Amino acid sequence: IDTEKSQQALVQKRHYLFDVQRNNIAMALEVTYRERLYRVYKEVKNRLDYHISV
Amino acid sequence: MPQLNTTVWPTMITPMLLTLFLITQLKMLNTNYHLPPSPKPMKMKNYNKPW
Repeated sequence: IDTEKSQQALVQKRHYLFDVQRNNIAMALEVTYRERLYRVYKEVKNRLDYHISV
Repeated sequence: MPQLNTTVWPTMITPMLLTLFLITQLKMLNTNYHLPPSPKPMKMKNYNKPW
């Protein structure tokens, strides 16, 4: 009985798998997005400092 | 020797043939020995966890 009861709660917990995938999705998305934001911020800063330097 | 008196042989043969082959064999057949109680504490067809 209890072993089946154990199997009940276990499968009940199965939903963790999906949300973790979701977590990586939203994470990696903002990563590439913010990485793009700092790529563009760095590159324009580079040209800006280059001219003011020379 | 009375044992040799062949006049009264069937009255000895018949009831023996009755009680040795029919009655006693039955009174045995009623005596049965059940197999011992063997509570199996290992029998669980649980399919693989569903997955």
